[PDB]
Amino acid sequence: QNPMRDLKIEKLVLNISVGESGDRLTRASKVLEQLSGQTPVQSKARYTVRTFGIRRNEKIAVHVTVRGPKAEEILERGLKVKEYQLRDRNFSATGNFGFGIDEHIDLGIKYDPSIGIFGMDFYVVMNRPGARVTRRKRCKGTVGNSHKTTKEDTVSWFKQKYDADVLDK
Amino acid sequence: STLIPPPSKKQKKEAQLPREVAIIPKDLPNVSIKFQALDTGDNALRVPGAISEKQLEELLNQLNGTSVPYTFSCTIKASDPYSSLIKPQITLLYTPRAVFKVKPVTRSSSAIAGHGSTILCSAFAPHTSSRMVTGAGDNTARIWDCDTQTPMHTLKGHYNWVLCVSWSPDGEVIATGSMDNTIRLWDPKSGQCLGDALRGHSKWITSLSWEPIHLVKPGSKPRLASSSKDGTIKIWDTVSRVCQYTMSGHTNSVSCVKWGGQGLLYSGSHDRTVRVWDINSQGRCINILKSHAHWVNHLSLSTDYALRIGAFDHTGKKPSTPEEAQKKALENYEKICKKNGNSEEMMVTASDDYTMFLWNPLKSTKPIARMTGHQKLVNHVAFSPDGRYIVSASFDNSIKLWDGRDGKFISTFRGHVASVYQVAWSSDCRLLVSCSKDTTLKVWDVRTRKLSVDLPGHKDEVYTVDWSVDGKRVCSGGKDKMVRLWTH
Amino acid sequence: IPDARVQPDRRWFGNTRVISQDALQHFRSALGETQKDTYQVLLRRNKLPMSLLEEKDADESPKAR
Amino acid sequence: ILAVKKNPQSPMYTQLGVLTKGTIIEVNVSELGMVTAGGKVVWGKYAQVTNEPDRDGCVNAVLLV
Amino acid sequence: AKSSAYSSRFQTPFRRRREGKTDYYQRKRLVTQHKAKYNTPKYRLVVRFTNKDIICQIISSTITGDVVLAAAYSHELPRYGITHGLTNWAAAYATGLLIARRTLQKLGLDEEAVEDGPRPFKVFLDIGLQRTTTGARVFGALKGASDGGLYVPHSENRFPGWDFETEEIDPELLRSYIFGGHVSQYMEELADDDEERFSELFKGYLADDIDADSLEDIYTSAHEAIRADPAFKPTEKKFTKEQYAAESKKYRQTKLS
Amino acid sequence: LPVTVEKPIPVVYDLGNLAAFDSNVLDKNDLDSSNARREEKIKSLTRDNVQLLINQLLSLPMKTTTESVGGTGGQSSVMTLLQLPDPTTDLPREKPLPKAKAMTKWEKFAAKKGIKPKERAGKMIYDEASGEWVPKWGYKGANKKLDDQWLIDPRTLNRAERKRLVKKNEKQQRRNMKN
Amino acid sequence: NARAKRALVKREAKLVENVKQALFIPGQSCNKNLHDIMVDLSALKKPDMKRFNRKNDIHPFEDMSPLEFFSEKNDCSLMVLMTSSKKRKNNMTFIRTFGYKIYDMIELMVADNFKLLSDFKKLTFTVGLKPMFTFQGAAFDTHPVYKQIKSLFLDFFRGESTDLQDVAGLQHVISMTIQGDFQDGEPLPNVLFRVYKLKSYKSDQGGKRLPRIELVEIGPRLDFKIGRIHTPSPDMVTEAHKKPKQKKNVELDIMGDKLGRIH
RNA sequence: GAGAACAGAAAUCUCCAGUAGAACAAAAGGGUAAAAGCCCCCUUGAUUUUGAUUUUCAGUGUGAAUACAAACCAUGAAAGU
RNA sequence: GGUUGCGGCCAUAUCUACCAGAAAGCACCGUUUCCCGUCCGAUCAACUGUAGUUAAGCUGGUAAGAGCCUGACCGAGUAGUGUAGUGGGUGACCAUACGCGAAACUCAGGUGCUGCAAUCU
Repeated sequence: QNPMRDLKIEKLVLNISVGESGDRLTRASKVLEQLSGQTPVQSKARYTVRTFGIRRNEKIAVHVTVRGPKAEEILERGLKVKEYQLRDRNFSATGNFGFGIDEHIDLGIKYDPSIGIFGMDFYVVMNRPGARVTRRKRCKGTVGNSHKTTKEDTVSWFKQKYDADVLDK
Repeated sequence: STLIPPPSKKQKKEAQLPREVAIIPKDLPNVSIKFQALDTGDNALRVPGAISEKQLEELLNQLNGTSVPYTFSCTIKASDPYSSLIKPQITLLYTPRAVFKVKPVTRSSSAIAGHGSTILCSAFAPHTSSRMVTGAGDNTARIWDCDTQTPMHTLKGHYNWVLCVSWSPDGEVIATGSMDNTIRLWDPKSGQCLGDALRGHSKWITSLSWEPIHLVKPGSKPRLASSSKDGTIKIWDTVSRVCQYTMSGHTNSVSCVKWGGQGLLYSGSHDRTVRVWDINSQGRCINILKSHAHWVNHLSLSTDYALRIGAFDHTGKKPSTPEEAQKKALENYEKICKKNGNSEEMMVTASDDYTMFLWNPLKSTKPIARMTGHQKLVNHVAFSPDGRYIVSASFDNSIKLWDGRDGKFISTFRGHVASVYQVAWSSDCRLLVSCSKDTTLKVWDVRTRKLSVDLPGHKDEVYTVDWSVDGKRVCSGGKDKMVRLWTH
Repeated sequence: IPDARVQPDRRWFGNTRVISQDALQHFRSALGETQKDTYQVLLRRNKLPMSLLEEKDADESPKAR
Repeated sequence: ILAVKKNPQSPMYTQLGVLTKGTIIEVNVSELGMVTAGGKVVWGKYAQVTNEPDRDGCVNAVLLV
Repeated sequence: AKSSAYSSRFQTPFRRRREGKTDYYQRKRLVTQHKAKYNTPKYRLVVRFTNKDIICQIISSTITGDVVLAAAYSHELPRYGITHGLTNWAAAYATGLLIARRTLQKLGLDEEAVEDGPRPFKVFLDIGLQRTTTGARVFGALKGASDGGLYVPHSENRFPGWDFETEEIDPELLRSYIFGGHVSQYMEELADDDEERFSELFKGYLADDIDADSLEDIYTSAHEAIRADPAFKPTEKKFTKEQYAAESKKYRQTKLS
Repeated sequence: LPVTVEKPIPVVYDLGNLAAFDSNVLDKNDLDSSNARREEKIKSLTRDNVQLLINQLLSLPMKTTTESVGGTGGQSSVMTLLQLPDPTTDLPREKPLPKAKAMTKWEKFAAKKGIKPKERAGKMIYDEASGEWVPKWGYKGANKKLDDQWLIDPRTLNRAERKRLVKKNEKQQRRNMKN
Repeated sequence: NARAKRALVKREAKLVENVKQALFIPGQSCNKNLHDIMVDLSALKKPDMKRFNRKNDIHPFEDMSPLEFFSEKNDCSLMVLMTSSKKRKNNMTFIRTFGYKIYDMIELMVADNFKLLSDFKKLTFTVGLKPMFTFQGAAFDTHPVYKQIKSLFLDFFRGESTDLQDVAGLQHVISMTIQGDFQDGEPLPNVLFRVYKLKSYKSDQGGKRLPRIELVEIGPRLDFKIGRIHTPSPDMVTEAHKKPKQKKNVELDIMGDKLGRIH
């Protein structure tokens, strides 16, 4: 028994990481804006890395956070790329999961010749109602053990909701 | 900022000694005290036991068999009420002072941004102090929810500035005289105009006055007297909206008009002459008062505050019936008129002759007294609500205080650094408030003849000040375009 | 011939001398209470706004214009 | 006049306190009745001398408000 | 699991900081620091908002704890004709008015420092942890306390209708918020927009048959009732303290040998 | 209700610290832990001392102001504040007086040569070329002109000379507190 | 960052010195009741206090250096030491530093009959408030140990010095009396520290001006058995009372005129 | 640690633990930790006026430096800083 | 005796895992027109108290749990250190008495008390 709780989706975050910082980043911000319907937020380089010539505070990646019915809709578009199968190691120990794809067109964009074949990462976070007790300012607390989302729980939620195509649990 | 000189070394050496110890009276000395009243005259031979102030009051309540307080000073030995040790036989003059106590006003609540241009006039409602109207140069008046300090209704309808406001002394109608040569009656509850404007004078309206409620027959509404620069004052029937009959004869403009409680109007003018009318004899100019030697700016009656609020008091308690309203107004008006022993009320007026005359036109036609001292023109005068005191707002920065019965000089209130425009009394006759050409309001302790609190906060000069009848709010307005409400 | 310029400074549009209201009552009351002893001499005068302090009293007003 | 604040030609003249064109002087504004927020009254304020008093007789200054 | 020294090496925060209830740096500023060495006691109007209620209570900070001098809660407002909407901005104003008039009454300023006589009551708004947003109901309680005659310092900025690009308040939007103008407008264009959404969201007003345009009336009469009688009435004791304890003790778990 | 309470030896006061020092005769047999009327005795005695203290204290000179509530850092018009004297009792300071700061060789130079210390006119000086007031130093000071002026590099030469004069100033000052 | 530059300035010497912060140090032998008195007395001092929360191996009459180090690192001058032993039960050693070297020890042991805050009732009161002192017993003016303890407690609890005082804040008195008068050679009566809250009732003897005041006991009923004492060196005492140093026939007349009397 | 096209041990995104294995200019006591760290918003200053310390030849009153104070000034809803 | 708001002491209060929670309260929770803020009504702000739920927070209880705490004459006035003497020895050093003066070990106990206000089968 469960008092109407379920593994509801908080938010999925769409990362576009780039080895560099040029006009490709503005292109990626444009494609993320067009896809998610929100203005993305660029990410500053954490620390310098000479492998790809990363320099601190330079903009590596754009990402957007999206919630609610829009999140459901865009994740539904995304698994169509996966055809409702995804390997098990995607599923976190904390219940979360995500996946990646090398393209934009298949999940619903026209080619738009300036927008070439550029990549994208999904990652979806899922926690039961009552997650606010971690985020709220006053009387911040921790979510209880019987409430915390686990790997198996997201497995079952994925099974009953979309399809049953986890590969190798 | 320049400072008080610091104490010297000997000053600090003496400030550490056991000092200024209150005399902690010993129980032995006892000297006689004789009782005579300042209000009208002398009343016996008594020897009280160096007693405290309160049981002088109980001694009077026992003497006349009432058990209203009293004051107990004289010779204004230290004129002070140990309460009768060396501070005051003892020649004990007394008088009835006031029933309640108004808390001095200290904090600008906030500024309200309703009016689009300079505020020119403001009156508090007589029944309550949650209501207030201010007329400004934006052609409009506004009703202020001055307990929530927020605008209620914008009162539009004048084609030019609004120059004078008055709340009907039964608390029923608001009138707004204007730079249009037209006055308008307003619904204080709805914000809608009471029909058409009162097309009247040929020049701008300068003043407004209503009938004291103790004179109106029960069941009818008070009339309204309006003056203007054309030198004529009209009297309107506020329900039939007709100029019931005009009233003319001033060669120059009319600065102010008051509707007394003896049926006699009074009308100051720039022709150096205030003339008394009689409303009963169809407004015939029954008398002329001519002693002033330049423009006569203002007028105040000994009963004027009561005339303004006759149907109410500081409690704001509503009148049960209009006949009861009239009865209450009548017992209010005689409370400050017969108190001298007869229904004899006085009138003071201030002119640019730099001076003030005291009049008692009901019996005389020549001044009671010479009130000089000011170095520039006197802009405003108002008696204390009990009629025992007079204060003059004068340009030359100053305010002076006079004995309200014989016009004798008492003191001066210095502290303003620009010309003082208006002065509003507290309803308990203990506190003033003044507005100046400088930005500041100030309140004054009449008992100690000294400033109580300076009240800055206006960006620019302040033209209006009013003290609500329950003594809990005041208001201001001026070139700053914004209404300040101040409270304890 | 010098280069006589005056810079745009905020200091020149600010107040330089203010007098408290309480200091005004203090000095206004102290002016009357002072007495001069013939053996006291003035070494140095306080810089005071006497225009706000030397307000005497008067029994007669100026005649009108 | 209360003080000479800045003669634009040179600080030697300011020390000498000469009044020429453009010198910033401090004046006793207690007559004007300026009151600052907070209730203090301004009685000293700067003014720039706008004429050449040597060839006019008088010192004409404009107030730095 | 955590290492034995890691629990030992750790120093524990204060009890009302473990549970996120006090910002005791702000509490330090509010209680311990003074602008003047003049040893004036300083009171502290604290306003708190629960999911259902509003707590306004002036608090003197004392050597052995905080002592409440007066207190007023939103759930008292049914006494004054506001039977619903107990958390909204107008309710915050009403509660501030109530606590203001209540402490003004019980302190002797309505209806031992011998040196002067009467003296206005200055308090300081303690908000605690909720953010200082313009529009916040905590400043509604501020406005209510100030308009009630509680002489708490504040500024124009955080009242609703104060504009950033302009420099002043807009008193019309404010007066809307004192009298529930925003809720009246919402319920108007909600019954105009979607009937089901209006009905599910305002079925208290529909049951009580309170109309949108009557919110002005109920808040005005509420203010007048508050100003006439702010004195606190302890509700009623259906059961004595012993009885409540006896009923409460029997759903307890008790310590064992 | 009595307030005028006396005792044979007078009480001295230190109103600066709000203290009253009593010097009358106390008996051991009234105070020791055998006596269960101990606390009442002490409370009464200190009540008497407080009563005289407050009697003197309220009878102090006291100042009252006319400033509004929304003033700056002072008392409001309504409240009348006792004006306390300096503390009569002498108490040990916390730290020695800060006089330990010495006198430098530039000052001896400026006292031998007829040097007058400069006036503090301000940071801004008139840049006659560009018609602006540019500060002498600091944020885009008029000494950081040659660093980006558009005419080995002479700019680095100025920067090195200037930086080593800064080093010299610090070098000279750090030998002055060895004096 | 120049936050530190402000801290060094706030620490370093000033003409009009700050309020003297107190440090409450628990020694190795800090039993629970001593921590209770420390909480209560430190509360009576706050906001000018710091409480250290670990055991400290400090013996203030054998190695005085650690106290000097703590008076340096914490700007606090006044200090307190929690100690107990079979020789000295419930002992508080009250330190005073001048500069940062030691100006005073004193050794006050708490008799077992003490009472805390929690043993009493409480009224309205405000923390961080200036207390008024009473010192009974003639020996405070004269006897060296009692002069030392009087200056100790004044300097400890006087808080911030002020010249204008709000009558509302006169809310509690600190009362300190010697156990009884004595002669030379009898052993040093222990001192009685009591804290009382003021209550003023009207009394129409002197009028409205001066009320009748009666007291209510709140808080630390303490009895202090005097022990070992460190007296400052006479050079340090004569140099620790230096006035900051900030005229004949010349008087600052009222209204600020320098006047010379000519004679 | 567990995860997410590139993608590795170090690129970015996510959750969980963090309890200072963060940066407090750092001696070094304390962990200040809803900050003293990071980001954002607003914004000056070598202001003004008087007294203790200095110098004459202009000490003109602090004229000028200087000590201190007070008026301000900045910010904040406010306590305050 | 629950519960809330503000606190004092700031681990007897912490973290780790289970169970229980009547009523009220808290809370999660429902909705974005308005004030308001975000990449995102997640946080923040507002609105309803209405559509729901005690699952979580929170509070209790349990634990051969990890820590943490208290008292003791528990070491013990000892170890240690400070002061006199034909006390001494090649020496490091140690007798004898007398002021300060420990900790580990040991025994036993514990695992939140408490101030002001409001409200509760």
